Formats: sequence, C-alpha cells, structure tokens
Amino acid sequence: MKTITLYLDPASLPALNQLMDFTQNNEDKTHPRIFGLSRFKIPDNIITQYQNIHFVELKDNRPTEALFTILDQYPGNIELNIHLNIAHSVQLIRPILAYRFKHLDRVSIQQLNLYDDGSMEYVDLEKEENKDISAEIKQAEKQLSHYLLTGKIKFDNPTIARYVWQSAFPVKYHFLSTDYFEKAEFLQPLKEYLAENYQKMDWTAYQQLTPEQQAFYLTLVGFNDEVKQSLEVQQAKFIFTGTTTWEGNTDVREYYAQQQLNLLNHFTQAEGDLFIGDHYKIYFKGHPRGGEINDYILNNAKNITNIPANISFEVLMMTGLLPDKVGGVASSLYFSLPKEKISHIIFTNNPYVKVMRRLGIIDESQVIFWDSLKQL
Ligand SMILES: CC(=O)N[C@@H]1[C@@H](O)[C@H](F)[C@@](OP(=O)(O)OC[C@H]2O[C@@H](n3ccc(N)nc3=O)[C@H](O)[C@@H]2O)(C(=O)O)O[C@H]1[C@H](O)[C@H](O)CO
Repeated sequence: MKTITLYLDPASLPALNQLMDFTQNNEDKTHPRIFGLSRFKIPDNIITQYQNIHFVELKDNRPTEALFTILDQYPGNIELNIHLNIAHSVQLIRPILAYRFKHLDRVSIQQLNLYDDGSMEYVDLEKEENKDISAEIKQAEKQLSHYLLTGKIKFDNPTIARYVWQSAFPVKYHFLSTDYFEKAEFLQPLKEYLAENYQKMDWTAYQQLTPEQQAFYLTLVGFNDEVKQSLEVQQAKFIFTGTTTWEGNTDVREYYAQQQLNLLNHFTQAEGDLFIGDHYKIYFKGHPRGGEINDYILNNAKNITNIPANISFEVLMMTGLLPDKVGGVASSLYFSLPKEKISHIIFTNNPYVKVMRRLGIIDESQVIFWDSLKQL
C-alpha cells in the first residue's frame, strides 16, 4: 500500500497553499508526488533532491493523458491524496476518475484537499442567492453519484456541486473567506452541511516553518532577495495591483491596458480622483497572467518599481513586507489584506461588488468602475 500525492491547480491561490503543503512535508524525499501547477515551476535544484517526483500539464482544466503514464509506474495498491482547485474540481478530477475505472481493484481515493481558486467561488455563490440551497445540495449529491458511477458530468447546479465531495470522500476545504459562509444567510444550509470539513486558508503557516523550510518555500514561489530589498526602502510605499482579461480580442486587451494605465494615473497624479499624495514610492504588482497588459504599464508609466508578476501578492504578507497602501482593480488579493492598507478598489447589483460589501472589504460608498474615470 502506497500513497501518491497530487498537486493540481491551473491558477494561483490553490497552488500557493499546495506548495506550503509540500514544504511542510519536504523531509520525506521518496514520497511519490505529481505536480500539475500551471503557474509555478519547481526549480531544478529542488527537483534533484527528490525521487518519485513527477510533472503533468493541465489542458482545459484537467491533467492530460500523460497522467496515466506516470500512474502506470506504480503497479501496486495505490491511494491518491488529491489537492485541487475548488472552482475547477469536477474537471481536474475527471482523468483521475477515468484511471480509477480502468484499475478498480488497485486504485482508490484516499482524500481530497480543496482550495479556493479565489474570488470566482464567491461571485458564483452570490448568484445562488434566491435558490433553495438545501434542495440544491441534495440534487448535487445525486448528480455527483451519477458522475462517480458513470464518469459522465451533468450538474443542474455546477456551483453547489463544488461543495458536495464529502458525500463520496474524506475532504477538507480551505476557504479564502470563512466569513462569507457566516455572513451570507442564504448559505446557512451549506455552512451547516460542510460542518467540520472546512477552515480558512492559513496565512500564518509560513511563520511556523523552520528557517530552512522558509527559504525553501520562498524559492518555490519565486521570491528572491532583490525583491525583498526593493520593499525594504525607507519610504512610504504604494503598490498598484494589476488585472487581466481572458479575452484574446485585441480591442478588448488594448482597452484593458489603456484603462488600467489611466487608473494608475488617477492614484499617482496630483489631479487624479484617487490621488494618494506625493510622498509615496510607487510599485507595480502585475497580474500573473497580465502579459502585454503588464508590459503596457512598465512602458508607459514613470518612477515605478516592478514587482515580478509571477510573485503572488500574499507572499508579501507572509514575509512582513506589506506596503502602507494598495490600490487597483478588484482582485482576490484584497480578500486577505489588512483593511487599513486598502487605498481604493476599482471594478470593471454587481455580484463582485456584493461579495466585497458583505465581507466589509468595501463600505457603503458608491463603487468606482473604471469607465467612470476621466482620461488624464
Ligand atoms: C471572478 C473571477 O473570475 N475571479 C477569478 C479568480 O477566482 C481567479 F482565481 C483569478 O484570481 P485573481 O483575482 O486574478 O487573483 C488570484 C491571485 O493571483 C495573484 N495576483 C493577482 C493579481 C495581482 N495583481 N497580483 C497577484 O499576485 C494573487 O495571489 C491573487 O490572490 C486567477 O486567475 O488567479 O482570476 C479571477 C479573474 O478571472 C481575473 O481577475 C480576471 O478578472
């Protein structure tokens, strides 16, 4: 009997937690591990320390067929310890379930650990506000059972379906906001159902690691001393946080890049609507997937210090390097930021606005959408 651990995430936040799990378990050099993290490359000098370490690409939010070649290397009874993105959990587990069908006598699911993609889970839940949640949960359990028995996916409520894994497997959920599940009264049946199966993402995990494990983790997440030193300057600091669009259309991507530059100018220029003051040093923390939208900022702004886009904002919180003020387009990073550090959050009944309002992240003041800002 052998456990294999799979770490799967096409996004950022689940991967950040899963890389913490790997760090906590890093003394075990031979435990089989399969990494399917789209946004993170494990350094070669770390890979070389481990045996039975494997890598799999994700395509259309699932591990490719290459997963099967890896699993075939382990011919005995295997129990899978699976770490997944909540929003994409149904797709990410699909090929795992297909493999289990083919090898029903030797392959089992030990447990699931699930982590929020980010704001999407909350915006999606907010849209379920008028439904009978208790009834939705019962139907989703039934349809999950059909998926597990047939390998076919058909959910009447794809959103609620993300939360009924306990009906089939031992599970632990790690939520960006546990407050949401208490504050949203319509979700009371879901909070009750989830019972003892969830906790908040633990941003204090890093502080509990050993000095060696702390250094290891920082290497996993792309943090380096140069970035550290940039953020240790003796001057008040403002970090402008970027966003992205998933659209490929050039007109849309160009519009996003232009509007975001205009938004930056509204924070940093004396005549801007959101003017922060002249005494701040300005940094740019671009979206990990901003691409040429990030480039547009660096090419067109001045006196701005880049923080490499691949570095998740939450690492600054972990390392004690948060700035005085943070501002930009609504992002999951705002869910874990001390409220005193928010300058302004800008949006592109709006369900995202509703989520942030429920959580006390934004106040009762009229929300600012970026198309309401004068072109400076
Ligand atoms: C509603 C919806 O669709 N929310 C999804 C969200 O669940 C998903 F997870 C992600 O989350 P998103 O909120 O962009 O941010 C997720 C994480 O990325 C890192 N980050 C982001 C921006 C930045 N300037 N510096 C950073 O470091 C932080 O670790 C943060 O917590 C995502 O793909 O990661 O993208 C958003 C949006 O699709 C996207 O914002 C475009 O509107």
